[PDB]
Amino acid sequence: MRRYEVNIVLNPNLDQSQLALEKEIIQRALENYGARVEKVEELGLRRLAYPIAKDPQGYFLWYQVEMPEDRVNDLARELRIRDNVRRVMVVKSQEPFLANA
Amino acid sequence: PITKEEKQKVIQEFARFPGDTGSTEVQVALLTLRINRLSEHLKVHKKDHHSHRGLLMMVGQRRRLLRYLQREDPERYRALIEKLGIRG
Amino acid sequence: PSRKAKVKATLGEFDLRDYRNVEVLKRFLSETGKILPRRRTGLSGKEQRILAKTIKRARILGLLPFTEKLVRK
Amino acid sequence: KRQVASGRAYIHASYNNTIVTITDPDGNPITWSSGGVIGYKGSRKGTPYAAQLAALDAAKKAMAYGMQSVDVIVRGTGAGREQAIRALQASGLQVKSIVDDTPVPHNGCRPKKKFRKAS
RNA sequence: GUGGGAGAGGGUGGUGGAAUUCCCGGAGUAGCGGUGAAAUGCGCAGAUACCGGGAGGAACGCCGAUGGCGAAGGCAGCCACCUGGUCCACCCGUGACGCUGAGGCGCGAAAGCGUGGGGAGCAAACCGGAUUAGAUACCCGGGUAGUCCACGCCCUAAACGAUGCGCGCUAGGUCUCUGGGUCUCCUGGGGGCCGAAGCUAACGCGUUAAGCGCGCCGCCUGGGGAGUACGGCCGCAAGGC
RNA sequence: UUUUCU
Ligand SMILES: [Mg+2]
Ligand SMILES: [Mg+2]
Ligand SMILES: [Mg+2]
Ligand SMILES: [Mg+2]
Ligand SMILES: [Mg+2]
Ligand SMILES: [Mg+2]
Ligand SMILES: [Mg+2]
Ligand SMILES: [Mg+2]
Ligand SMILES: [Mg+2]
Ligand SMILES: [Mg+2]
Ligand SMILES: [Mg+2]
Ligand SMILES: [Mg+2]
Ligand SMILES: [Mg+2]
Repeated sequence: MRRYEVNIVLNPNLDQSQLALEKEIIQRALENYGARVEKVEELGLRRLAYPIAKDPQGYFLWYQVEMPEDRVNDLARELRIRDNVRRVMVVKSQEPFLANA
Repeated sequence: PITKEEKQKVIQEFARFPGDTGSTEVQVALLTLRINRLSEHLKVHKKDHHSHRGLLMMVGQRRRLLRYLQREDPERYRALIEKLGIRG
Repeated sequence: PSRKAKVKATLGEFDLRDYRNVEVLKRFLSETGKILPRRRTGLSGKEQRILAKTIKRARILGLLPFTEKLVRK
Repeated sequence: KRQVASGRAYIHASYNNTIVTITDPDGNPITWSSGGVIGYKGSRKGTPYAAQLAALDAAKKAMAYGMQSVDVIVRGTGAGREQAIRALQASGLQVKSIVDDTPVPHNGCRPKKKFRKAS
């Protein structure tokens, strides 16, 4: 397998119920696709550089998983399905390239 | 891709003796491996012509190695093929 | 004369590969969502090539503008 | 008639005319003018003067609506662009800000022969 | 072989934003557009300019280089997967296993062809306006094939470095891309420039040779007739050899 | 704008 970084941005107008709901479908999603969460970050609402789905804000996530490469694509096929999930970018982990360090 | 595992598995698998990394048998084994992964990858992707040139070179290099092998030890030859699956 | 102060100097160490460090990335854009040339970034062939890629990702994650309106004038 | 007080001043400058559309804080056009709206008919239309007049005019009609403050949005390069701007700066309107917002493709449609060849 | 590295190399899927066009809604009104001037054209069934929403096609701005990758054709939004080549380090393994290559096989820009699909923008032909002594043109308004996708053909080119491939040998200087080291220098791979010797009709070339040498392939033998005629092979055709 | 021949 390999180390991936799953970024997800969803509807910033979700109530604690709705918000915790999508995070559930996400969790099952990752699961049903052999994605083992190594660690997670949740910055929450952030100011977008430009509207995304008419909305001027976004609720960001960040699940660093470890799963089968042969399914990363399929994993996102699913994640993008959620109507509130308006952005899914799965990136291969990469050693940070310092600079002016 | 061929992982370090899968690879060295083959290396030892064909090595002439402890520590044999590049003998005709090993080399031919490794090439055969790649040729198969690649030949496979091209069953799908009939249009990846660039990789196909890779395959063409790989096959050639194998042909040469064997040609030499048979020339030298015709027995090790018959052995290698059979063991592998070449000439087919 | 592209000699004010390369965005590099005016900045501590950082991971050019970080597609979320907006606060830092923002620095490499102009008065528009445009990526500064090297005379500006003060980066280097290899670095700049990364910066760019990174910047694009941020762009997509609605974290960095693709373009901005020019003021003054 | 509605009385808008403050609004936007879109300047569509170009190598062929220049046209001004004053608008409300929501973008809905109040009044507009242009080289043609004024006397001018053809070539003369794109001159920087035909722009000054079109600007002041568009501005006047804007005053009558109650306009006093405006935000300028320049679009396109063309004679009469920076003129239109000065025409406005004057007038009975106050120019709050100036912004260049000309549209530029991130390379999408093939231009007609007239404009091909570059890069 | 082990351990590193850079890359618009390739194939599949997905996906992002800017712009054009069209559509719907708003607000607004008399022109817009176009040129050397104009006119055709579009607009009061309300165009242009401005805001909001939708659809669709095609191409990816900055980064971008005097840069990189590939055998060539040629390749640049972003993501994942699949996949070729290549450089460096260690000196670990095989032990001359090498070079070239008639024929064959494959690849091969654009246009072009067949089947199906798609079609925003552009636009041979074509339909108009204008310019002109004329204008089967250059300029302007429209516009079909096509440009796009898939599958199958075609195989050409200023397919150019107008420079076949491989190896060895022959001052340096300077810039640059990528790797290593005891890293203001040294060492390797690549891209440029100036130049030793030398070569060249000259222009110029000059460790990225067009220098000095060996191996193998391809090709030339005054111009026109003519890349024609004939024959053959190939192609659906155009037409190619 | 265009703008032949000798
Ligand atoms: Mg590789
Ligand atoms: Mg040894
Ligand atoms: Mg020995
Ligand atoms: Mg074509
Ligand atoms: Mg066709
Ligand atoms: Mg047209
Ligand atoms: Mg035309
Ligand atoms: Mg072709
Ligand atoms: Mg060099
Ligand atoms: Mg000399
Ligand atoms: Mg020289
Ligand atoms: Mg003769
Ligand atoms: Mg026939």
